[PDB]
Amino acid sequence: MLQPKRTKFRKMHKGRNRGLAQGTDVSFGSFGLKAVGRGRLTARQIEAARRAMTRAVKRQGKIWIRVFPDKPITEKPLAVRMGKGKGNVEYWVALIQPGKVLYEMDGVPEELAREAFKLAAAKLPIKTTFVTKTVM
Amino acid sequence: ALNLQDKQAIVAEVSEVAKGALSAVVADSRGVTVDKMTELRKAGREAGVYMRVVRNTLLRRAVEGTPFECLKDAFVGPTLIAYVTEHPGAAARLFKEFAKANAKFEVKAAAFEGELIPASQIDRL
Amino acid sequence: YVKLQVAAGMANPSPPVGPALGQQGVNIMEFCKAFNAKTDSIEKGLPIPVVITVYADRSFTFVTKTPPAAVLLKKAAGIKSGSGKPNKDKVGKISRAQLQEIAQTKAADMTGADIEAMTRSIEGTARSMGLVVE
Amino acid sequence: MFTINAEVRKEQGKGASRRLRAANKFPAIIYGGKEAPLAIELDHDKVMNMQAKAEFYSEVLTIVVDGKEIKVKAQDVQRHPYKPKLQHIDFVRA
Amino acid sequence: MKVRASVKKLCRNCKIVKRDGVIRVICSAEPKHKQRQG
RNA sequence: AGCCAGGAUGUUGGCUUAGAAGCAGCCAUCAUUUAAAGAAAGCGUAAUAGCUCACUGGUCGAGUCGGCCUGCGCGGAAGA
Ligand SMILES: [Mg+2]
Ligand SMILES: [Mg+2]
Ligand SMILES: [Mg+2]
Ligand SMILES: [Mg+2]
Ligand SMILES: [Mg+2]
Ligand SMILES: [Zn+2]
Repeated sequence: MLQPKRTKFRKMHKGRNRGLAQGTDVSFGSFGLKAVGRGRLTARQIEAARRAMTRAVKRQGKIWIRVFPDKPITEKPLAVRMGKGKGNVEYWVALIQPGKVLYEMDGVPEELAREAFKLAAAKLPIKTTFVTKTVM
Repeated sequence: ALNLQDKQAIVAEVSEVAKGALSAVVADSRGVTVDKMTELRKAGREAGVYMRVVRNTLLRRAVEGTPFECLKDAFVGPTLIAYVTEHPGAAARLFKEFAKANAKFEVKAAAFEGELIPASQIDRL
Repeated sequence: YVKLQVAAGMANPSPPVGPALGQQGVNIMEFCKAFNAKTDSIEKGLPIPVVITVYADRSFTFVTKTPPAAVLLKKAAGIKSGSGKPNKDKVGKISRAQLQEIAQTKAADMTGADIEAMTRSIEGTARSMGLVVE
Repeated sequence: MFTINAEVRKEQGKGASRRLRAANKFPAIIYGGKEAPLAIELDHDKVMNMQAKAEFYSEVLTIVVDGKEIKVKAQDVQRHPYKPKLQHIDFVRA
Repeated sequence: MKVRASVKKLCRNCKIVKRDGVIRVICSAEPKHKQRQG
């Protein structure tokens, strides 16, 4: 499962997730899964979806994952008052804004890829689409 | 299915074996297995004959290429064509013994001399 | 109207012959001994297809065909088993003289126009069991 | 040979462009060579079906503006982030 | 009659028909394939 | 779209298995006659047979097929 090996800082500001994405284009494979919706992906989710589309191709071709879950998220446990310090880091997320390209792939027919990214998409919280690489 | 270019190529093929074939009989092929018809392709290749199942509005434009123009009314209903390119006859004898032995189909109206010979009178050929 | 592939000088086992041709109303031992007396001329270790033509009166006429392209390229490539993975693994070589011999046997059995047609179909059963044409 | 039809734009900037895009056109520019750069608009649909063919990128096109043909080549394209649409195009006089 | 929010054609013989403002799947082949949305 | 006809040969392709014969699995997946017929899409047999499908010819006689972008709706939707 994805997670930064070592970070400068342990915990992080909530932030706001705004604007549009960079890397909206297919820079590697022939096909892509683009994020139309807007939100956080947990590491776990990235894992599931990758495993699904890997299943689909019967371990053929090649896959890239263009998003990494670098932002730490925190939670206080149950029966806990406010304050008394910042919550511990439960999991990681990646912040996704509409237009980003999470998954790339090639070495497979169009049809098969449509189906793979579909079955991977089912495991994702954000509304997603299928893009094809364009020259220029 | 067939592209417009395909059908063009085939009007050309059947027209090219048309201008070059002495006798041409048109028949019903219906109700017959690929076994008995592979048998009329063996007795067809052995008798010097050209055996084909071709579309009817395609055979109107292939027959418009003369002098088979009197067969265009034998093109309503299933259509198989025997062109004897080498020899005349040997089609009209083989189709009637095929149609009497199988007890299927017809052998309806044929073409020789530029003329249509009716169902009972292809006993000429 | 049933079709069998039965070893050359052999007949009347229970699992291969008795049930499959005998539940159709056909004599088992008349077929057995008339087919082993007709096919006693087929080489030892060649299954020969026999087409059993059965009638409403239970007396039959059979057309014994020639040993298969598969089994005739089994004996003419010298082999026993063809490839368990055809054209991946090549288990023997049949020269084009043996493709024309097996397609003259199969000229007695085929739909081919010329010996070219039948030798190209036995070419196909030569590539289907993995046997090289040399 | 692709033929694009275009009018010069009378305004510029974010407002003009967003209105232009609402109205199903989009802005483009033609620069390069000796002359001054020309700000034009295009019909979105037309050009979206033309750039649908890779030839569009590697070929010399003809843009008719005010009856006047400029011969150009496709230089660069901004696309809308998640939609199948064209935000803007650079043409260099060819 | 499986009853759920996601209904499909689970073979070639399945048919999508909307009765009384309800989406349905009727099969010729397979009684297991009859579906109601809801 | 629907109705009539065919959907064949080598062949039961090899391997394997008690049997694999299109249709347990593994592999090749060629060629013939062909209008058309995949070493067969599903059901079937102990394995076969058998019933359809892909595909074609006949009939019919003018539109038809599924993607895109969107507007407004449908289901999803159970509480004192
Ligand atoms: Mg940034
Ligand atoms: Mg403003
Ligand atoms: Mg029709
Ligand atoms: Mg509702
Ligand atoms: Mg309720
Ligand atoms: Zn069904």
